[PDB]
Amino acid sequence: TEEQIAEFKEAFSLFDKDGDGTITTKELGTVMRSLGQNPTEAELQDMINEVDADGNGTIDFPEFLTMMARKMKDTDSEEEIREAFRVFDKDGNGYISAAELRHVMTNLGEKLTDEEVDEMIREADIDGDGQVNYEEFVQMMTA
Amino acid sequence: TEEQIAEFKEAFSLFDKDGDGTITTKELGTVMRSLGQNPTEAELQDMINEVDADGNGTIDFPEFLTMMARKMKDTDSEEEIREAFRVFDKDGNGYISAAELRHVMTNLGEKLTDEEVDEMIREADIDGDGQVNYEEFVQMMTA
Amino acid sequence: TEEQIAEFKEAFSLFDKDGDGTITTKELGTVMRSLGQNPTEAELQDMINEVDADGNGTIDFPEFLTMMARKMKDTDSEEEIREAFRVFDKDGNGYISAAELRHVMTNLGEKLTDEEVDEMIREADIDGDGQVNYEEFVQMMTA
Amino acid sequence: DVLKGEKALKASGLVPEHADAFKKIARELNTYILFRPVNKLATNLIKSGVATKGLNVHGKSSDWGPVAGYIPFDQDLSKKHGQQLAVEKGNLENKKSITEHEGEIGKIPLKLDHLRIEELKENGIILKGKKEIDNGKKYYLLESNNQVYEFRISDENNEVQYKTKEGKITVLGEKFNWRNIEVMAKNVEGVLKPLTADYDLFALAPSLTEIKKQIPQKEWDKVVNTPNEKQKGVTNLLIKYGIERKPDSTKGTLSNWQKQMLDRLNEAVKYTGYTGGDVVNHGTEQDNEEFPEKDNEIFIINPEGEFILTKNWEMTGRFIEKNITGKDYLYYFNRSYNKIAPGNKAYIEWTDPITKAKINTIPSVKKIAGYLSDYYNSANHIFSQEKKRKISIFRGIQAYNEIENVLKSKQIAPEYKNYFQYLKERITNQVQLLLTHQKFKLLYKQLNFTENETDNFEVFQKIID
Amino acid sequence: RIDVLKGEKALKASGLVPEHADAFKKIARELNTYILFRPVNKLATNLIKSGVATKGLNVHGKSSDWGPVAGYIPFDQDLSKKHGQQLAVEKGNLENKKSITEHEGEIGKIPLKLDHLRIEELKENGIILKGKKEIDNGKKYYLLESNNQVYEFRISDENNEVQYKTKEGKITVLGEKFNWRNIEVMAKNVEGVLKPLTADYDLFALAPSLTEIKKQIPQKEWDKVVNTPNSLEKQKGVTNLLIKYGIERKPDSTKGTLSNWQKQMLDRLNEAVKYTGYTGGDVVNHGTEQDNEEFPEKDNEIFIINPEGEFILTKNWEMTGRFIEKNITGKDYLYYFNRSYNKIAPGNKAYIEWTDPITKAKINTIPTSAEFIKNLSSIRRSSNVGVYKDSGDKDEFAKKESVKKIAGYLSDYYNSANHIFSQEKKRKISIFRGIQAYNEIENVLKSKQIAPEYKNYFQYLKERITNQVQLLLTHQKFKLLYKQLNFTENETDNFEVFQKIID
Amino acid sequence: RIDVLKGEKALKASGLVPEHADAFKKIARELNTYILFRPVNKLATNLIKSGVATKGLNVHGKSSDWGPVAGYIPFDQDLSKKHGQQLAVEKGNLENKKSITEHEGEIGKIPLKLDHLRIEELKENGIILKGKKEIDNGKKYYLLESNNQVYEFRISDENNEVQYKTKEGKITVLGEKFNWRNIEVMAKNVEGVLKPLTADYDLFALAPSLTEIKKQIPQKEWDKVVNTPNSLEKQKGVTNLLIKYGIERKPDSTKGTLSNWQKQMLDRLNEAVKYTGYTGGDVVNHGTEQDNEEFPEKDNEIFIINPEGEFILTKNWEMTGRFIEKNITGKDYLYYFNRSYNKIAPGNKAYIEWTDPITKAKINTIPTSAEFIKNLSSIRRSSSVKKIAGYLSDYYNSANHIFSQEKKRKISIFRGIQAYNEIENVLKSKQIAPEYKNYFQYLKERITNQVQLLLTHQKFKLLYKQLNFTENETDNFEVFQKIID
Ligand SMILES: Nc1ncnc2c1ncn2[C@@H]1O[C@H](COP(=O)(O)OP(=O)(O)OP(=O)(O)O)C[C@H]1O
Ligand SMILES: Nc1ncnc2c1ncn2[C@@H]1O[C@H](COP(=O)(O)OP(=O)(O)OP(=O)(O)O)C[C@H]1O
Ligand SMILES: Nc1ncnc2c1ncn2[C@@H]1O[C@H](COP(=O)(O)OP(=O)(O)OP(=O)(O)O)C[C@H]1O
Ligand SMILES: [Ca+2]
Ligand SMILES: [Ca+2]
Ligand SMILES: [Ca+2]
Ligand SMILES: [Ca+2]
Ligand SMILES: [Ca+2]
Ligand SMILES: [Ca+2]
Ligand SMILES: [Yb+3]
Ligand SMILES: [Yb+3]
Ligand SMILES: [Yb+3]
Repeated sequence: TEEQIAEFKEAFSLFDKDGDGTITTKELGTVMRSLGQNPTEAELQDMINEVDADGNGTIDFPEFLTMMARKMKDTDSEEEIREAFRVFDKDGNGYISAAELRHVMTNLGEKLTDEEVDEMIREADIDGDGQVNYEEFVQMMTA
Repeated sequence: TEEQIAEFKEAFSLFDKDGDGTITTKELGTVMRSLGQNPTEAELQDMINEVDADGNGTIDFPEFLTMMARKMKDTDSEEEIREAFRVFDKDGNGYISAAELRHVMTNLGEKLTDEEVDEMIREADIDGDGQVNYEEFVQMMTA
Repeated sequence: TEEQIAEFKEAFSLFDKDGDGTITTKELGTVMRSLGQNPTEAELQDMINEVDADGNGTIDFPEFLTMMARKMKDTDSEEEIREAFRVFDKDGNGYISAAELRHVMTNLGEKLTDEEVDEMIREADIDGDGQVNYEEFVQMMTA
Repeated sequence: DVLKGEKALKASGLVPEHADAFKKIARELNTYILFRPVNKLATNLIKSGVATKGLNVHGKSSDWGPVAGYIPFDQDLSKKHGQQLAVEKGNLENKKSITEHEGEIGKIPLKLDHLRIEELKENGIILKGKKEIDNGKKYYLLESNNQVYEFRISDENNEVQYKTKEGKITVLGEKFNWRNIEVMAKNVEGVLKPLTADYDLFALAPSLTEIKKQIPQKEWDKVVNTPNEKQKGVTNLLIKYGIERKPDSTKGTLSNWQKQMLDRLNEAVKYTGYTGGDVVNHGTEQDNEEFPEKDNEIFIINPEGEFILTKNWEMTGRFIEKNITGKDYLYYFNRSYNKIAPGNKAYIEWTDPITKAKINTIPSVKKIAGYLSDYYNSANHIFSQEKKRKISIFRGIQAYNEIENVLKSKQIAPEYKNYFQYLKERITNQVQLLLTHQKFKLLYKQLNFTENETDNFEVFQKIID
Repeated sequence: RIDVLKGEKALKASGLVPEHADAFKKIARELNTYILFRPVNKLATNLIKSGVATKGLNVHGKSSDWGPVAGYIPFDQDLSKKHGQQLAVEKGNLENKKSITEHEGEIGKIPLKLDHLRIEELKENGIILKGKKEIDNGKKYYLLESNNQVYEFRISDENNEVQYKTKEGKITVLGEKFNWRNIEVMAKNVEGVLKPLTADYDLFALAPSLTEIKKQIPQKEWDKVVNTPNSLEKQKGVTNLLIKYGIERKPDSTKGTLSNWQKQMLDRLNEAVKYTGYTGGDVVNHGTEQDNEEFPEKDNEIFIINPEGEFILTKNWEMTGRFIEKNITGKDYLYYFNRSYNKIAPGNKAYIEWTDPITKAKINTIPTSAEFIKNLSSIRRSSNVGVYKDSGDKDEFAKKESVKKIAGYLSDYYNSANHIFSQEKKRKISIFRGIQAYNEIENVLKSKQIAPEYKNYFQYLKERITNQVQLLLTHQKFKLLYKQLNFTENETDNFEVFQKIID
Repeated sequence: RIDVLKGEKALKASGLVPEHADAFKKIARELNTYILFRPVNKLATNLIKSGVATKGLNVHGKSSDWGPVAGYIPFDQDLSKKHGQQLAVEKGNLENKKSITEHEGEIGKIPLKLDHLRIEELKENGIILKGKKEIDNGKKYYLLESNNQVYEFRISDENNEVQYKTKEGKITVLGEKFNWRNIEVMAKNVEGVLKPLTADYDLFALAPSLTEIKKQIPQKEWDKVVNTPNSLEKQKGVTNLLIKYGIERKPDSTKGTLSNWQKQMLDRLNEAVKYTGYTGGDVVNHGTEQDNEEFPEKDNEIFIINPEGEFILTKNWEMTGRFIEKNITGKDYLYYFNRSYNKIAPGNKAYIEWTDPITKAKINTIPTSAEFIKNLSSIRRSSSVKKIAGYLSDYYNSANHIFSQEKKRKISIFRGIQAYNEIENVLKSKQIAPEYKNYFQYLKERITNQVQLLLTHQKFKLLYKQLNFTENETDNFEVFQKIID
């Protein structure tokens, strides 16, 4: 969609003491990081070295907007994930509970102990409220 | 954009002794004064020196377009001008009178002498018809 | 067009076991002609060194489009010819017979003998049915 | 032949108290206040304090049935009942308001209170009566002279529902048993309040005297205090704090001055007891260049606190020229007029002077080059007023046959020719007024053009004498 | 016998002015050409006869066939013959609006005036009835009644301007209601004065005799073509001329898209009615309907004037086609039907069918290396696109048995080099050449049905193939003579088998 | 408890052929999975039973539910149920037009042949009635009556071919007006001959039990996942297995968008009917409605066949929503609702609402980073502190898996107020597009509810005054800890 790019654009307007929008590879991460993406610090090298080897190290927009056109082709499971989250949350309260996690695991053939699922839920819980919400479930699933 | 460009592909041909639409800086100020503009000799090279890092003397259409590009910016405020003219013309005859301009003036807090008014009209007046029409009135702000 | 341009790029991948879609000038004619054309060994060498001069002499899609976007501008006559065929085919069976040819010929002023007429038919006849079908009529009129 | 007093009001839809409160503003600010029609069935709702829809809700209000006065979610219950495509376009707009403005705008079930039913009984809109009993609940069928929809209203909570009479199918291929009439509502402190029709300003006519006030006294003197190029001052000065408009965020395209005028109008209604908040949310129709609305009646409040109602477009135009555009007041009309509006493709005609009197001109082997198309030469400010109309007439006749008598050159089609031929006719009068001011086929023979202008320039200059 | 109207009867249904029709019999007879007209707004005939200007392509507004404005092009298209149709009326008004703006000065709108006579013609035609006297704000009008149920009408006594308004309680398709307002009509700028427009004579088609287009060819190039050796050059040379001066047509600035002889036939027709008195200008403003590929028009009744000067009028599309097939496309006359026929017109998305002899025989016709590789292109639109090689998921394979050999064996069927042989030789070599591309496909249907029904396309080629193969064979003395051939060996071991089987 | 139909009574409302539904029961039981069908043209059921072929996606023409063509897909879309709707009919004809062209040879059109038997069925169905004879051009024709006043139908006696024409006066929706012409029906090619088409059973949904999904997962990928030291990498790899073998859908060339287990389902279903004697090929030709994202259909009566082989038929969209919730969605069964729901469908611009649990909690949870931006982009349709987009990116920091709930809460409550501050100041560029004022003003509430929730979980305007205005320092986080204690 055109919004997709409209979003990535919002990233620049945020942190860009350049004006025209030509942030380098020193803040490239400061973009995708606060914009749902966790690519390896390594892939940031070869990529910003192939499509960006003009000898200036200035990432205008296409060098970004275009380079971006890749990840959202396989891991764009953003939809499926949101779909799966609804599967766990049986009661439909917006959060995935230890209990719910149990049922899904149980029914899939993996029997767990009320101690484990709580280990699993706690490990997935980021804000420490004992339950996993979509955001956290994304974090857990994306990262 | 069309109307936003067709305004050049309709005049960049009546004045050009070259069967390829490629003129020179010679008539550069000739076409412009035919398109509504009225730049001074001074204002010709001073502008074709920056954007035109070539300076070959022979300018075609592609260069002509890119030229008047950002030229019609604030100078394209003709709209408000036209609506301004309709404010003067009280009887909507298509021309502004002395009693009119005077009236408009004597209403904006600037009491003009029954003498100064007739002076103004004649200033922008070109036909001497004791009136000013849009075609003329516009000249007042085009300069 | 979405189809016209989707055929050349389509037949391109019919004999190019190299992946990089780099057909050879030898298999070129077998392509540029395996489709609606029958150019001479000349163009195969006349334009193979013009738009194609990267050393080896391989050909890719963008280059093929360049070539096809050339002598495929006047070949639009396909329409007219088709309509023409319909003219000769009086009985409208889809084939031009040795007796309808005499009509179109004589009526156009060119009076011919059974010997002559029957010869033209056979000339254009390719499968030996004894008449000329559209396909036949097309080649004989273009190739 | 307009309407005035309480009569013009009874047709304006505007709420009297508010209407009344507007006089004060009309006089004080000494400017004309013109409104478009305001849904009549929504006039009482506004009085009861119901909220009015801003530009975030394009939905069509309704003027029939229970939903009367509100913005139905189901547009086929709006003023556009029927009109298959009308209904749809509206619906899509509701959906957009509901989605693109989540939290801001929404839809709630329709609850006609006790008073409202009474009102609609007077307007003969609906008639409450026969009790009903279905899923163990008490409902009263709301009667309406409609043949497509059958309504009813809950007694437990006063909610209104609606279906479709016996096998009676609706416009958009639909049919359905007792549903629920949803209405466009805005978010007010967490709670959703149903919306009604706002007061749309057709235009605002401010006295130039007021437009001056708008101007900063210091900045005006900068060019007004005898700098004498002075006209250009008062104009480019009048343009800003008078003409120039600019797109807003909630009000469409509006002018600074207008925003103020706006607030006054809203504030004015408050003093009346209107809780709903604002009742004038956007710019004037005159700035609605996207989807122009040609309304037959325009409620007008003159600076004298009077009420005037137009009966037809042609009539509104006269009033606007007779009292506004031609009475020292600042006015301008929707730039889309006399053109095909880009949005709804509306061609709304309006008398435009620059055309009314459109009998003038403007944009080896030497004929294409030279002074043969510069009639308008700024260097004419020095040439005596007499030589003006003298050299003028020439400049005109100069173009009489610039490269014009190329008519029968060969086959030159219908406009070009009929135009150069028309253009000719124009120059004719344009030059006529000159001669006629103080003096063509009166004696065009004395005008023989074969030699260069620099030649006859002398001959002609004496011909008129 | 084809149940078509003749003489007077067909003329009356034609809509053309009787005099104009007769005046055309001349051109038909003289230039030995069939003239075909599309219906003409019957309420316009008398306006045309009276010399009312006709509309050209710069005015697409539809004409009215009812009410006081019958025969004219009403600005408010709801008064057009498209009345009621919410969408049509819309496309109508918007079209009328562009005409007033885009071609400003050339096309405008004026108030409708019904003179004393017209009002009479309308009463007889039973269109409107001159009602009673009404006085409104000083002016005096007479009501004009019509069985319409959405509009009320009236005419001024002072200037004869007709007005209309919505009836009480009624609404307009555009959802409007309004009081008395002049009815505006589309006018053209004739000598500075705006004159109302009416319906033109839109030609459905023109079939000139072949001998007639002959005169279109300069007696020189016809020479430089006839006086030559190779008959394959003589016949091919003649054909190409035919196309040049008869078949080819190009888009004009105003006439739309007509040919040259057509532009002449026009000039002719217009001039012919000029003789009769028509003071309105041209009556035929643009090319034939066969060149209206974007917005084709399927008219039930087509008026026809044959070269014998007779009047005909088909009753339905099917009948037109038959008439054209028996008296024109089957009797030495230049003719070509609209190219959008049998296709989906780009503009109006119309799908107008028409008998194409070619197709009728595409059954028993072997495809072309092109009429193949191209079908394998669109059949690729109903599937994604990436790598033709390795069409599946398994990377253990990346080819198909007899892949491209099919196309090759196809063009090998259509080899011009066959002229050096005899019929019998061609037949045999072709029949075999047919079974060649057949087998290569037969095999491709024996590996994996990869794509859903690309197999539907190949079960099709084989369908045609067989027909052709059988065709050529039925000229001497398939599956039966196919099991006698083996294609597991090689080309240099099979051919040496078929050569005998035939005999 | 919800007022819904069941058994025989629900079947008769499904439009499905009895034997076919009876066959579907076995399948639903056999694979403990709810099978939900959308409505089926009732006037097509016999056609189907009869053995008439059904239509795939290559034929978007709507089926007729009236007149002599009732049940078939008329070429002239005005004779279809979409009668009257000038646009639906236009789009219908356009689709029918493309079907004939774009699929030349595979899809065609043919004259309607109403044989002796269909007449009776139509009579009993109260659709048409054979009337007074009438000869024409030496041919026999019996007028077929109908409650339609726009058209009039007739049928031959030699080929039982039906023909129609406009009734004098009346004008076709498209504005046409003609006389006696044949009624053409969409058809497909079968071994060379063109055979008429009727409606196809359209699945509204396929909700299999998680236990049924497992079987989809290869007994290896699952074992690899299950057996993993890390707890998170496991959980994730577990969901992916669910997505990949359960949720994930793909676009097929002729069956629309559907998953692989759904494809199997279709085959099973069609195999089921073919066994009961049906001979028109497949009766189920494409994925479920929950994937018809472009042109969603909100039907009031969904026919359901639960794993027990029972028949149920919801009465209204809300009831359908309840049933899915209390019997499918919150009961160990894989299910996903159309992605276009709660939004404006791209194609038909439909707005079909559905209860999404994730939104219920949107109110209390605070937005992530991408949710902040994806709301500055989509919000920049009706129209410099990136610290907020960062702070939120800190609140949801996947590095907190070492800390404890006691801890997490602490730092989350902080990281949160950090944003509730960097957002409170933004509300201080005097103003800025007031349409942004509410976003934050709403986001603030979204952060309030979140923190004030993490507090009642342990110990908001109060604890805020414990401000750490401090320009740049972690000392802020220090005085913070001190407040709770
Ligand atoms: N100043 C303006 N700038 C831009 N668009 C404007 C302006 N004034 C009006 N419009 C356009 O005209 C539309 C008509 O206004 P709207 O508020 O929808 O109608 P309304 O007058 O309340 O009518 P209903 O009573 O709801 O039928 C809204 C907007 O698209
Ligand atoms: N030869 C042609 N080339 C291109 N377009 C053509 C040609 N003939 C017809 N058309 C197209 O068909 C359109 C139909 O003609 P038009 O003048 O609008 O109708 P008409 O025959 O006057 O019908 P009304 O009586 O006005 O309904 C006009 C033009 O867009
Ligand atoms: N799984 C799917 N993937 C893509 N599109 C789908 C899917 N399911 C349905 N659709 C869309 O919905 C459309 C409605 O199906 P269609 O076959 O036309 O209707 P139907 O259910 O047979 O109704 P009628 O009986 O013809 O009224 C067809 C297709 O564009
Ligand atoms: Ca939960
Ligand atoms: Ca949590
Ligand atoms: Ca004046
Ligand atoms: Ca003047
Ligand atoms: Ca023949
Ligand atoms: Ca042959
Ligand atoms: Yb409004
Ligand atoms: Yb025409
Ligand atoms: Yb279907």
